[PDB]
Amino acid sequence: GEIQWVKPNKETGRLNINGPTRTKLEPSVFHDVFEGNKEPAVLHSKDPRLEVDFEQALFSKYVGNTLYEPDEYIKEAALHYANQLKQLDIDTSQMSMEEACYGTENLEAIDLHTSAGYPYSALGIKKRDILDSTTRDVSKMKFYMDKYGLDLPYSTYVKDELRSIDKIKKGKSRLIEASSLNDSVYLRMTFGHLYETFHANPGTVTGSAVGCNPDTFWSKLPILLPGSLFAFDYSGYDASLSPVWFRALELVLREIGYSEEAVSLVEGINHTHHVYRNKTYCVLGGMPSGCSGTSIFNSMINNIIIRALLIKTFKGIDLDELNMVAYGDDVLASYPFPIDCLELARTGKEYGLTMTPADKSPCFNEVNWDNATFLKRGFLPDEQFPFLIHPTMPMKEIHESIRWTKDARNTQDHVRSLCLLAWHNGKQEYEKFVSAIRSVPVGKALAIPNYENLRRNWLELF
RNA sequence: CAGGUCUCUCUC
RNA sequence: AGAGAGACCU
Ligand SMILES: [Mg+2]
Ligand SMILES: [Mg+2]
Ligand SMILES: [Zn+2]
Repeated sequence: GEIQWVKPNKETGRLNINGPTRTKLEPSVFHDVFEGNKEPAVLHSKDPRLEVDFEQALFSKYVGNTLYEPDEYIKEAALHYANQLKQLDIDTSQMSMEEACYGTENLEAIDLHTSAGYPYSALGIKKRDILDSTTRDVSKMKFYMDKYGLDLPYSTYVKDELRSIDKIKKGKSRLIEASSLNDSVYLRMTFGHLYETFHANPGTVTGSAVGCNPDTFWSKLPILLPGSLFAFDYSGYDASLSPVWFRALELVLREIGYSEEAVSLVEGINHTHHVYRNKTYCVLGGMPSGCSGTSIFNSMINNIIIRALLIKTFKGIDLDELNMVAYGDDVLASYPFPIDCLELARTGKEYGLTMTPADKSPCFNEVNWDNATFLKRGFLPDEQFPFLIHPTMPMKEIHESIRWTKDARNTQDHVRSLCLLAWHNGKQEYEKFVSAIRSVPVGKALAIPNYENLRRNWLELF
């Protein structure tokens, strides 16, 4: 992706979109009980922790575009992947505006406690001033679709979250692009069924992990991915995507049977317009991180990508022996023979992709189930039942979370949730964690899940 | 102060 | 069916 032009909102006739500059995050009662190196992201340019220019850091993920049109390696990949999806028989018919707004069995409803985005966000209109979960009225939507139409600008906001202090130093906070509700709807009307299939079938057929549950899915992955493991993260995946991939996406959608006017919407997220404060900018390429289908389209593009890279990098590759699951830019894959990921990253560079070890190690080492990760979690065979696999969120990640809060009101829920992550690291670590929670007044007040109840409840999922 | 997922908690 | 929250990915 690459920013094409930037114009004053005076010149574009775009309403200013301004967001909060102070974080909700406050140290918690547990801040000094546990060790941690994270602090809230830089939200304002006059942040004293800054060592570089904020806004230039913010937008530096737009590294540019390489390809615009697929090459032969990428065409082949797109058609291999689309053939794989054919067996899912996706309903390419348009989803009803009702089901699009209020969801189905395999698709959540539009998030009503979230901004309606441009222009509503500046017109003081919330999503609930238009949508209503009880009525399931759609008519108020239709009037509004007609009024403002589609292809409405994305509202750029900086993301409130804990980041490493290196990334605070360098001001590399995360950008998200608030989608206008109109676009959200129309995309869900076009692809809601595809969403449904993908959510219902995490695994190696969709090649997506969206809609998986790590407590049960982790035991299937060593079976889903047999052979030699390999894995990736990207630095700045979303913005690094050149339009080629979006073209390649189009081919996939055409092949599985989308109409041409359905497939047309892909250029509307390839080529986007964004308002950040008092300016308007154009982005060519780059996934609007924050549109409908973000995680799915990322995951779909990833599947195209891996294949394209394999067959451009290595002789004798047979993509039928490829197993990969992807969650956005997260990849866990396997092949009958060890894959040299340093060479795939080389090829990645030529497509404008910056690829890294999934651990953000400084080099690519052998990947096996004892060091593999996915969605931050590791893989730990249960000591009693070795065929059942624990998802292991690192204690130091859990430690980072617990040290802050956006609202101490939820301390109970927050701590309980972390506990449900932490017990997979086994009895010893969990009581070490619990003891530490207990060593502060507020911890002794909290309802903390018993280890053996957790384990028994995990066992009975099977 | 976005798009999604999973899970938990509280209700009716 | 409604209200919280935490975590994950962009
Ligand atoms: Mg990344
Ligand atoms: Mg990642
Ligand atoms: Zn443009």
